[PDB]
Amino acid sequence: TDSIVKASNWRLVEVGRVVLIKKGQSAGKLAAIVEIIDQKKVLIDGPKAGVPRQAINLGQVVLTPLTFALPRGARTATVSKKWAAAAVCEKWAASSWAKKIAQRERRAALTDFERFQVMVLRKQKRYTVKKALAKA
Amino acid sequence: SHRKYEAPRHGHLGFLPRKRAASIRARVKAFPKDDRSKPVALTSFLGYKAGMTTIVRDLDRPGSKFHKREVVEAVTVVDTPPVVVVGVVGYVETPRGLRSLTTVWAEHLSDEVKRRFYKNWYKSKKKAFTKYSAKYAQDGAGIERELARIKKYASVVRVLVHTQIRKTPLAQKKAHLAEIQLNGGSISEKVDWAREHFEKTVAVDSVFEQNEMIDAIAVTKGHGFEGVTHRWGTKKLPRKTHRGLRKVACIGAWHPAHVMWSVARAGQRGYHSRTSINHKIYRVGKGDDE
Amino acid sequence: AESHRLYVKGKHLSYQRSKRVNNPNVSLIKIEGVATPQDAQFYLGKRIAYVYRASKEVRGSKIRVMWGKVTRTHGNSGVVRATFRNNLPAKTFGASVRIFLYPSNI
Amino acid sequence: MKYIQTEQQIEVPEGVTVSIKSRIVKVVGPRGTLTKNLKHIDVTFTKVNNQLIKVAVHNGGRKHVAALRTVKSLVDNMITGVTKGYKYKMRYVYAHFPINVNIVEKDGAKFIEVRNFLGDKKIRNVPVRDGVTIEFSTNVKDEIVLSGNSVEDVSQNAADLQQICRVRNKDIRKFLDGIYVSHKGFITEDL
Amino acid sequence: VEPVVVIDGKGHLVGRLASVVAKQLLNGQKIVVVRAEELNISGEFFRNKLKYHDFLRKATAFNKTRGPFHFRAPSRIFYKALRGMVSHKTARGKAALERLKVFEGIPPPYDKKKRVVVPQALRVLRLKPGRKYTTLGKLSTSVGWKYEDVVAKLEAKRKVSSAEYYAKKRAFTKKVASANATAAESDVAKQLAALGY
Amino acid sequence: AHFKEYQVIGRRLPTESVPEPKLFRMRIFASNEVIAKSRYWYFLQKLHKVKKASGEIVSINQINEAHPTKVKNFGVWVRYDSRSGTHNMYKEIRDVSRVAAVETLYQDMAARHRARFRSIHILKVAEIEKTADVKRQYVKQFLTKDLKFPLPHRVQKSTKTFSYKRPSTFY
RNA sequence: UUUGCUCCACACAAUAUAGAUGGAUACGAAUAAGGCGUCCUUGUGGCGUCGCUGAACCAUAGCAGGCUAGCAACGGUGCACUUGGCGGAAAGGCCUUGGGUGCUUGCUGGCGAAUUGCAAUGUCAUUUUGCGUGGGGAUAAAUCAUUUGUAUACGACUUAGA
RNA sequence: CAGUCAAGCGUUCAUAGCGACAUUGCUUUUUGAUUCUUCGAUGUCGGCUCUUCCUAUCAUACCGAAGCAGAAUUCGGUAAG
RNA sequence: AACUGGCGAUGCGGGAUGAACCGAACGUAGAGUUAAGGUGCCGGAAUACACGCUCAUCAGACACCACAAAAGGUGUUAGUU
Repeated sequence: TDSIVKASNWRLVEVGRVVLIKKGQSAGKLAAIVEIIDQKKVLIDGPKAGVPRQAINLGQVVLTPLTFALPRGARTATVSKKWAAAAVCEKWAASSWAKKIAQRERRAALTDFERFQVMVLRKQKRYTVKKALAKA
Repeated sequence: SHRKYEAPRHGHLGFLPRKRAASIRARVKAFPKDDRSKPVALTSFLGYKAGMTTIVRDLDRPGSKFHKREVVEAVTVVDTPPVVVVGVVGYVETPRGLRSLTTVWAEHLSDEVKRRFYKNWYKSKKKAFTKYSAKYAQDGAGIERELARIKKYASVVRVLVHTQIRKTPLAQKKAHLAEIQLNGGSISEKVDWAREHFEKTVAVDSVFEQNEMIDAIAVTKGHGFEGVTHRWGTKKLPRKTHRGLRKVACIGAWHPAHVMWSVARAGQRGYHSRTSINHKIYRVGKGDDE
Repeated sequence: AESHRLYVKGKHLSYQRSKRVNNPNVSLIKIEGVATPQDAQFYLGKRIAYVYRASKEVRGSKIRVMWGKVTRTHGNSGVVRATFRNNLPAKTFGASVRIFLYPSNI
Repeated sequence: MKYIQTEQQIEVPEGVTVSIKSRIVKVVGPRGTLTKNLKHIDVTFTKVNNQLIKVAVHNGGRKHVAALRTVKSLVDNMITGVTKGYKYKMRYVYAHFPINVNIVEKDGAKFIEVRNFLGDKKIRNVPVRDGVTIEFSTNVKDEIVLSGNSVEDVSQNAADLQQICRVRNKDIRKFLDGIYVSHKGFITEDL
Repeated sequence: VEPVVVIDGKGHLVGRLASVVAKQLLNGQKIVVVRAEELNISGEFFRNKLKYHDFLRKATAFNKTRGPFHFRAPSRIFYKALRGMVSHKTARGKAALERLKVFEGIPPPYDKKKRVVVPQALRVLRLKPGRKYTTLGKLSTSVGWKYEDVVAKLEAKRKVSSAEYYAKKRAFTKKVASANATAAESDVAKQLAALGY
Repeated sequence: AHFKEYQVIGRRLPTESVPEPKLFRMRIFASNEVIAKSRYWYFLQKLHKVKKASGEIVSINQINEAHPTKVKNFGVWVRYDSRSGTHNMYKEIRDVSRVAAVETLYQDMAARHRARFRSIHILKVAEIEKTADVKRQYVKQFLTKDLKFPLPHRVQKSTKTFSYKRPSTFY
């Protein structure tokens, strides 16, 4: 029959790989790996998101599943052009990871009145759901 | 500087401390390893050492100069009237060892075996296992439950037995109570055996067969406080020794500035618990037999 | 609700000390929920109470309170320095203190 | 130096299948099934076309790129034992005392028993592992054939025979007696 | 922060976990450690076995019953490691060790409760891949601990019961989700989503 | 610290016998300006008959990388003192600026030869841009065409001591 | 030897808490791999999706939470009975059938709060013990002294003794 | 007491076993050098007795090497049970 | 013996412990800042951020200082011709 091997693929770091900056001035913005200096550092650029073009550690950035075509060492203008054409920011915001970040920000930015409103709506939804549980 | 001449150390450090045993009756520190295939069997019996005598037997050793020749041998006689089964114990294994979860006793207990639980027996109301006997007298009112607990748990089962001190010619009237591990079958089978043998008397021939190699566990003879010369067999100091000769001369070096545990000192000799192995059963004789 | 607490929980870790000398005048407090000085800055100047119970009643209560204040931040890990009107008894190392939200600046 | 990527392409014969979970490798072929655990190597696998599998190490040191080719050869060994089989031929060497080697079955275990090695009353008993078959090779004097799929088991049984036929207290350069592996080949060579 | 914190000792490096737990106990946290037979030490088994044998060689010469008491169980090994990091001769250290509890496997008081981990002490996160390590149960058996089989048997029993519990929990969760699918996506769910939850 | 490259131009003190000396220049990688001047006088004392008292410094100017956001190959010729003798060596780095190339060279020499700052002379740093001039394998490894690699065994640093799920090292 | 002793409940009184202030909220194994759904050739399978922290989840509105009413609401939840089990590793806890009663913030109401005066932990959780009350339950031994001698310097120890 | 080098010895063959001319060390058990403690006193030689420890292992266990055919030996390893 | 600085005659912080080393010399207190030394836990203070090297069946781990050498090793790293 057919041999099977688990694919075992995990977020290659390469030219055009979209990363999420974890620490520093950016700390939460998207960038593209423009060049790979070393196993531990890459030239990234974030022109649309506001990350300056810079050499960073792979530790400081989190590789995202996204990836768009990009010539190696392309300038900031070319990176921005290809990023806008591929609409990387939109397909990032569509993800459940970006949506989780946004939800976290919103829950943190809630006020005390909005927390009370969350409590009231939570009670209503709990009542209806716990009723549907027994009725279904 | 070193010892001038080498000699082996006096005594065995594995039989330490040379203190009085915790009781007259020496317990089985470990029972034979369990095999489920074998039938349920007692792994021990209790006897009373009566004395020694002599036997003459034809030795059969193919290669000894005394092959097929009469040899005289010292023997020990242990009076072993049948021991009564009263109760059983179940041991559940835990990451801290075997732990007894319950002990179920028999319906009726012998007067000697309750004398065991008493100290001032004559000035006593003999209230012992009376409420347990009341708990008894039905099919499984509170006894089948304990047996089922021992069956569901308690990977190790031991039966409580006692000796017939009244049969044995001593003056004690106080039976010796002990446990014997049942080393065959399943835990359920062992509990079945114990239930069947409740208040039943087991004879020594059922457990021990002739030409067996058994172990004797007993407390050796007491000899009170003893000096080092006899307690450890150290060399006696020369005749012209001031302040005594049945002593150990150097009981330690200057450093470490302490007497070591391995230096021989005077104290109690005898009355130690001992387990001596590989004694051959020469005869299992019946009492009801001239 | 069944939750009435209006304070943050904190632990009295130890006194201000070097290796072999302590200073009972200044205590170190770990506010539970804070792991950095930048987040401990919110609690600068807030009141702290060590609330204990004694078997003897003094002024109508069997509960006694020692009051204090968060003075500054201590270390890199969100621990702060606190000073009390009476030094904490030193049996209360790892005991619970109440960091109130007053005096407030929100 | 931390080589960025080292990869070896293992070839899979058309008659066998390889099932590689996390690090359990199972080779299935006409001769049977052979499994091996490899959770001690920290390597990666990638199937290509059911006939090539790429073994890879990323950012490995020297001692890691060594183990990569080691596991490559080990998987080729499983495949070769599952296609062609492994056959080890041992000869008996004896100056005066004839070595007498037979098979006994104690409780169904197929022990190999050696007697009269240098003419001693001792019996040299060796066990036989799983999947190992012993044939007393006719057409050639004093030959024993150990055959199987697991080359590790076959070669380790042969090594047991060799290490049980040791000579002690003697000049082993003159007392050349023993059972020595003379052939390490495939069962179905030149099929 | 919590009344009692129960740590799954499996996969934890013994020294890192003991440092963490000692700091917590001194800070005033009650801690229970389970699966101490599954704790890890970096370095080969022979290396750590030699280390324990160097430990065993130390005993008060004139009376071994006074000397260092070399405990064998993995839980007692972890406790010794932690007692080294707590100033145990003062009343404060005695109180911290009174707050600590450590077991082999998971006893009944804790197999029914949540168990946590300490990522700064976990072997998978901390040790460089390829480094050899030992398991405290294996080392304890090698140095004379007598209950590896009992612990493993009871651990298998507890794991079977817990896997049945997890299957039941998944069944209940799937049923509540499927039944409240209708009550979901309602107006209240829309408001909660727009307001964050 | 963060090394900067300085051009330091100094000369001998002008004399009435002959004014306006030959006005030598050097490129010096140093933490700041005081250290830059000190290293300039060190190397000038090694080369010509001059010292700080006998000469003066006419210019110090920190030099920037022409394009500090582009990846280039840097061949660095160094000489250094071991515990036994003096050796010339040649290494190379992938970096975006000469200052970072020199800083990572200093870390490299410290890690691989225990060579401290005092016992290292940066003979030359040459920006090589073409392949087949990169001689070291640990650089030609990353000049591979269309290079892509993963980062297996991701370790995520947590802020809280206790975690409530077992971790994953997936990336 | 005037209510000695054990268990349950609560008129009180007392000494203190290594330190309650909503919740210790349970798969296992792996990590160069997994979790959850779905499909089947039920396997080391195909497909989808998730993670990148618990910033979660549950619980959370009412005099420290009052008194009264209504409305698709027969669902949540506390107490107290009963029912069927499960749990021996240190189980002493976890589920479950059914009958009462209280609340319900699921939605809409009516009344009360003050004055502790501008904060003072502002007293609400127990760990034990004592003294009593009302409902049950059973009516011992040990030691000394004498004896013993399988024991013993003395204690201690085998033993016996209405 | 143990190493490094290797001119030679070993019928040839430096290194089976040795090993000169040189050189590097370890030890504090069989000597000095010093004068820090003790001269309001630490009882000194040796033996006897007894315990324990070290290993640089004489014997015993199991091994590797030889100018080890066997026998007996010799050189080493783990080893102080 | 020479110059200086110290201990004696001097506490305090550090070197775990020390008469001399490091820091710094001292009235009784308070706040802040640091020195030498440190920041896993003991223990106040980052299981900080970087780049490497190392795996030791006697690892190594901080000056005075509480030791180690010659000679070797396709262990592994870098480098020269």
